[PDB]
Amino acid sequence: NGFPWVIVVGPIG
Amino acid sequence: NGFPWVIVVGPIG
Amino acid sequence: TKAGSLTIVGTGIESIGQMTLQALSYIEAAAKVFYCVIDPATEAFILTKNKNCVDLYQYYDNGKSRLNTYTQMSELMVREVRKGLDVVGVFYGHPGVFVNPSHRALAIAKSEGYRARMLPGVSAEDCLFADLCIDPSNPGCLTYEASDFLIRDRPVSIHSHLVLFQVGCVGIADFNFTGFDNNKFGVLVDRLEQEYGAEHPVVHYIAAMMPHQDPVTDKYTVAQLREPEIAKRVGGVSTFYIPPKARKASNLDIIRRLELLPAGQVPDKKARIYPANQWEPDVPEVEPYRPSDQAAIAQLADHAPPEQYQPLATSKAMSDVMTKLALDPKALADYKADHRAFAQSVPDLTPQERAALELGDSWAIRCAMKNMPSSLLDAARE
Amino acid sequence: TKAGSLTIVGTGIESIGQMTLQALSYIEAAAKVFYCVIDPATEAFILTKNKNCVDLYQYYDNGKSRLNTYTQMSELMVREVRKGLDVVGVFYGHPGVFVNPSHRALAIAKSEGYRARMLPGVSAEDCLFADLCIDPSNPGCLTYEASDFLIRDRPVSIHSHLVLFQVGCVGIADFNFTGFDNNKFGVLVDRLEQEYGAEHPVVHYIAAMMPHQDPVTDKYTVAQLREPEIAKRVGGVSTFYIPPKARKASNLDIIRRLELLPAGQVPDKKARIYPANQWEPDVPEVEPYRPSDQAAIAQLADHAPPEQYQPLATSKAMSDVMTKLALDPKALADYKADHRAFAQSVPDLTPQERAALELGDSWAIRCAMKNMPSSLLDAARE
Ligand SMILES: Nc1ncnc2c1ncn2[C@@H]1O[C@H](CSCC[C@H](N)C(=O)O)[C@@H](O)[C@H]1O
Ligand SMILES: Nc1ncnc2c1ncn2[C@@H]1O[C@H](CSCC[C@H](N)C(=O)O)[C@@H](O)[C@H]1O
Ligand SMILES: [Mg+2]
Ligand SMILES: [Mg+2]
Repeated sequence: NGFPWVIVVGPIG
Repeated sequence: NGFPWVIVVGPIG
Repeated sequence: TKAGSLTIVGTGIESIGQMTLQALSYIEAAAKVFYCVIDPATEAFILTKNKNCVDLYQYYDNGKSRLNTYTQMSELMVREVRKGLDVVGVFYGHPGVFVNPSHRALAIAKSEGYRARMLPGVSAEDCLFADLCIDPSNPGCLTYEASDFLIRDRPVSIHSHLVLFQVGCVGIADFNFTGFDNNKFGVLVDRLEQEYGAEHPVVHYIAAMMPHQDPVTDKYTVAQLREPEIAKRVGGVSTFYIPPKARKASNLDIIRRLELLPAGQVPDKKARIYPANQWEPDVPEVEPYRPSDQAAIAQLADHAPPEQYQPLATSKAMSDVMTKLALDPKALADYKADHRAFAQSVPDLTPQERAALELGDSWAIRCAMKNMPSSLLDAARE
Repeated sequence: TKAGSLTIVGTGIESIGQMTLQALSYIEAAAKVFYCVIDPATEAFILTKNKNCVDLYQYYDNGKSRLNTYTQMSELMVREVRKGLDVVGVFYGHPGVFVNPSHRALAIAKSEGYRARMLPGVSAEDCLFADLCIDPSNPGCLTYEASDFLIRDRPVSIHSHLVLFQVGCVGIADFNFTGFDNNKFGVLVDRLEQEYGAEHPVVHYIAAMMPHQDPVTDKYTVAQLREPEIAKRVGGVSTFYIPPKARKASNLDIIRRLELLPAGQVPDKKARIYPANQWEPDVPEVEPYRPSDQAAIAQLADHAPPEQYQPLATSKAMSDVMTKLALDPKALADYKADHRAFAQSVPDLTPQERAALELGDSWAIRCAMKNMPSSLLDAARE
């Protein structure tokens, strides 16, 4: 179902 | 002193 | 000398089991734990190991810049370091692989003169190598963030592995608790078509996060990624693996300078070492039991350890102290503060064992735990 | 159905502490353990955890092709699988990262219809990211075997990280108990000079293998690698890190297609996110506390968890069973064989907890352990 959502980087520039 | 020597890959081709 | 420390550790990807023994020991020893994890069983496990934990995930919010969240996450940890506490930050996987606030918090702590360390963990890329049965060494590995890959037009090598992280949030710099629709995914697919062609395989990879789960290892063509029902399956924990489309030939000048040719020619560049990458398009079946393999196996019957082989020759007392130094951060701190005092208070050590620990010399310790045959007459001293 | 299994696990790089909890649990559960490790404290630790261990290192010999050793190592493991044993192979670091015989043994086991799995571990590259304080995401990472890098003339990117393994045995396909002199090292230095220039930094990296040891993080110019006293320091566990020499500009077409510009222009491509890569040549000091950072920190005073935040809401019984599934391979096998039978024999579970385990659905389990606020009204179902 595409979970979880734990994004801890970006944008990189 | 450059030890140990545990090389477990290569040649690759 | 200065009070307060920051140790950042990982949990690995699969719930609880992919945490390292040292990550667990630092979580238990910490005055304060700050965590950002990917499943509730890992969260529950952490809360059983330390009485003073804070969930960093509560500092995300809808339409809130991830950069503002990262600044806040880093500041919550460094505030407690400045108060003289032993602080542990916990991020899922490897805490320095595709993580902003760990590097930020450690750099600030280090710059202000506090003890600062990152302990490595098992990343999603580590899981990918294990689950897709590939070795980054064969034939080299390029690893990018999917948005950065596009925005900076990062090069691909058609002869090496390609790994893309964050393929579920192309061009998205903020946050939503319900995830994103990934409306710019087609921009990534266009780049993959340009680099590899419409018929080239892309592996949709999701490592199992719970111990009973199977990984997702779903091969699609670049063209199939344009189908809405396939595109929709890519989410927050999706990674792409793109296999090589060709084998790279050897450079004759290097063959000569490395003296790899006894006399002259050989068969091919395609006579692969078993096993072949199963994801590569149109790769032939490789024979696991060639005559050379059968001959090597026949020699096992008469095998004896070579004269220069160094058998383990240690004691319960020495193995116990080396285990304690690895699993007890307080014991390690005590040992590092005074090798001699620590070494002389370990019971049951042999004179050699005590002497090796007193010096703290990695080579002396190795020498005390392994039999060095006369034949070995190595150059470790030279 | 078929008797016998092969599980290959890693120890990580630093003695004992970098082993995962699951690697340890499989070593303890195994009928037979075959190991190839990089320090005697890790070897001693393994021998305390299983009564039936074999050191694979004894199958190397002076002037013996490493390929023949790899065939023998793989065959010793698969022989015991064919006899119906639960076999564990143990390789230092990540057992699939720069390792031939693990991939060979697993492919043979899988092809013959036995249960075959690799568990990821902490690699030397994972240690490198942690110790050199770099993130492979910023600005991408190329990873090669040093001899393969030269022989196949693998491309470098001056805008991304470069990591080279096995820089201490350039052009060497055999083995010697006393190591090698590395007489073809100058061929590697020539390639680095061509790609980066004589004044570009190269970091000589050796991860600490004992818990009290500091890592080697020694920066040299490409030119300094030609000095015999520096060249001589590169050995069997040496890795090179080569930092980028330039920042790559953004592609205007992608900026447009991803809609990254609200109206028009911005300052620069060099206005870095803190912290800067400390190894890059001539990179400016980056401000950690810009006005945007100070504003984000000021908001912490009035912070409350967003309405859509999902607090942990589990029980001792559920956290205990999820921990047991992660740390007890026999419990996991029993659960995987019959979800319902297993779930119904767990004492003290709530009806929801029992129902979630009965289904084995990762989403049901997550739902049973976390409070879903009405606001979240997510699309996890849609
Ligand atoms: N279970 C999983 N399977 C595959 N990739 C995953 C994953 N969980 C996270 N990732 C990858 O990691 C990205 C988030 S960045 C955090 C990565 C983490 N520190 C690590 O060490 O791997 C995701 O977008 C995805 O590309
Ligand atoms: N302590 C250490 N520090 C740095 N690199 C190391 C290392 N030990 C091994 N390596 C690297 O690994 C190469 C051997 S190949 C085995 C790598 C191992 N499976 C892993 O997961 O890392 C060495 O030549 C070196 O490049
Ligand atoms: Mg590729
Ligand atoms: Mg570089």
